[PDB]
Amino acid sequence: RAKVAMSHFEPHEYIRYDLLEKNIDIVRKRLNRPLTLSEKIVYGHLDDPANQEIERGKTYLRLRPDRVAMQDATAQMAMLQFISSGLPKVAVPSTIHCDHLIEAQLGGEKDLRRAKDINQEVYNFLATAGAKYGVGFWRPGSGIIHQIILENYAYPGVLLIGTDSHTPNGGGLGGICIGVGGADAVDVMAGIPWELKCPKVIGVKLTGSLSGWTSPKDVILKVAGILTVKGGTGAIVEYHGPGVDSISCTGMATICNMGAEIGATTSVFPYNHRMKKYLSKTGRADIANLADEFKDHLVPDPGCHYDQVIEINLSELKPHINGPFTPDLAHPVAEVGSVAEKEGWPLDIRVGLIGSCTNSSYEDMGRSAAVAKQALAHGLKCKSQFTITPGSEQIRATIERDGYAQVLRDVGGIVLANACGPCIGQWDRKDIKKGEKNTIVTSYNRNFTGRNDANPETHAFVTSPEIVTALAIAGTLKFNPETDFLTGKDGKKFKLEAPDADELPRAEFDPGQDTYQHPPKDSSGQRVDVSPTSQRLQLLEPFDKWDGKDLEDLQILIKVKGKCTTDHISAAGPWLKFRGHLDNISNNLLIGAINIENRKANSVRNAVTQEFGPVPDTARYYKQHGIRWVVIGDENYGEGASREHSALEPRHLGGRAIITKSFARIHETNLKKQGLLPLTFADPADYNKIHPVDKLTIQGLKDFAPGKPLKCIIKHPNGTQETILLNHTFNETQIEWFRAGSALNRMKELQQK
Ligand SMILES: [O]/O=C(/[O])[C]([O])[C]([C]C([O])=O)C([O])=O
Ligand code: SF4
Repeated sequence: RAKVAMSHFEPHEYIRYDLLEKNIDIVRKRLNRPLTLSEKIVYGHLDDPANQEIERGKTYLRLRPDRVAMQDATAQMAMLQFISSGLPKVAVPSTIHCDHLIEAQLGGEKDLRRAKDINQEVYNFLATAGAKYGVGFWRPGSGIIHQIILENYAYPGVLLIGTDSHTPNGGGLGGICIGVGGADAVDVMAGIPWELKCPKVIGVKLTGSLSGWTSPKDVILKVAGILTVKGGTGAIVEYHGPGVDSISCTGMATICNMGAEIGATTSVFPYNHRMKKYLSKTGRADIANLADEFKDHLVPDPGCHYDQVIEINLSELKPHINGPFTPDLAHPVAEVGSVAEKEGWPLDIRVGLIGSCTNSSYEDMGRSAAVAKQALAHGLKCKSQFTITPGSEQIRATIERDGYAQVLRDVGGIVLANACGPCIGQWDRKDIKKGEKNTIVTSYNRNFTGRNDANPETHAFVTSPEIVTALAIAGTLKFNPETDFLTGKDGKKFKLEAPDADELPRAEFDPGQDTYQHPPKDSSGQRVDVSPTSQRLQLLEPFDKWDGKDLEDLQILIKVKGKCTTDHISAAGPWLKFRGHLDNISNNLLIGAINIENRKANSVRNAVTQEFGPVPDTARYYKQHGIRWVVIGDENYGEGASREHSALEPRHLGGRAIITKSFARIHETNLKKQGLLPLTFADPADYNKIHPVDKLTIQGLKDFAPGKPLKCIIKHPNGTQETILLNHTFNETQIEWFRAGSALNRMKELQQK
């Protein structure tokens, strides 16, 4: 047995490739067919590979992830529920990353110092719960959860789960890294099997070589536009083909990260040479040597069947830019001027922002600085404001040492703390008025409803960092840098050459400042106290147990039109301050959803009083009056971000079922976790038969069984009614979370509590 440790922080926790192969060959003697790469890593982590029913898109796989990662906006509710198990130690290597609460205001040092004082109480809670239950803690300044994971924790054939929808970034180093809600991270930290609907697999055949201004980001901007935000739901994405090798490991992580935007369970690349080189450059040459020894198990089987296959010729791919309000509205940088024209999107760029976990790598900063260098060499600074987020303290230390940070500061860039920042709305934007229509281009992933600054009128376009830099220099979406000229301060016209930069540093990466804090899981001792009077942290009161009766005469709180993402159900930005307090954060419930009745966000009719008002207040008014209610939704309800708050908040305010045409995968699992009923119309045209006024009866809950639809009676005000059927994807363990009131309660009742 090789004794090669998972990371430099867990010397004693070894990679189990032996276990993986054992289970793969068990499964493969039962399936007798080629396995894809995500099927080898996923079925190789099955708790029972000899008896697990394995069928794509149909069965619930009982799995054993190798490790759990949390970030600080979703770690507070995950540790509060983990304290409730009363387990004294986590069962797997687990980390907390403090990246989500640092607000971009004046730039890195100022900002991080501001945030450590602003967020003391929360950072203290998370460090102390981390020391107490054996969770490694990365302090504010460490970096964005996914960078730190790529540099320290992802490896070939890992199964990692993270409480973030962009955990898929770790597929850049051949692991299966899946985003989940905090209650799923609590399963694995408490030792209980994690279940995952068995994934379908989309294969993206890559061909050719990326050239010029075209970078890895453009491969996923292209696949998102092709497949749409709904195209990857319930599937893992597998890249393969000759083109794979032309992409660096952090470029493969960029392509896997924004796979989240098509609803994919996760994305992965096969173990290869550029992965090997990235491991070695990060002090993990030993993991790369063991991976070489099991590479048989870390690449797809010849002839493996993909459910969908898409092909991309990398050498014909052009620079793209997606937006302004969906990540799947794709444009070549070439024609984006004209479309903004036709469609009335602002052509002047207010702010260009490079960073986020999607595009904050050393290679990313290197190509951004290569573009900035040329502009600087002609006496130019940025026309648009320009912000730069480094992905980790190591990348800030190294780009500082290798001079990228001074070039980018010299064209007028502000380099922010190594934190999410403007990406989740942790931004004190001061250059517009609220409501001012404007355009910002970013090298981020998502571009929902100005969610960068809380201005619904901000038009955000996602692109590659080097195109963000050429466009912040030019100030307008009319600039295509592959073909347009700029005028130096010397009155001479020049065109920007395509960037070229080092994938990795020549020397060692400079680690920067000390930000890791290992659990003294020696003595431990110190207790985590949360103030009975905190406005930011509150202990979770157990949700109520099911009374065993039907859901009769349900009031419709809202019938939502169109796109209802978790940023519509539970916004971030000024709400991240309450990610540890459920009653305070429940005050954003669905304030962004569009009411079909009047097509307004946060204006629903209260049915007792007949006044139109805040969706949060109406839900508390129905709860205080004993009126149980339902949300009716459209398609891909709950798209986007991972936050289990979008499911904790409707349960907390009296919610009972969310009936939709379809759900996003993580949100639907979060709804089952919190004792709500996610249900879908057996016929989606029945959405059209429910009017905001109807009362609805969900009958047959005494007979709730796997694969059997429920009856819904739509009670119309004129006394007519009509019965429809509702399908559900509950298996018997999720039906027991329902009966008990939540999965947490089901655990406490199994724990003879
Ligand atoms: O990745 O982005 C976002 O949105 C965030 O990060 C989320 C969670 C929270 O909110 O925190 C997810 O998950 O995704
Ligand atoms: S997508 Fe943005 S808010 Fe989510 S982790 Fe990446 S940088 Fe942070």
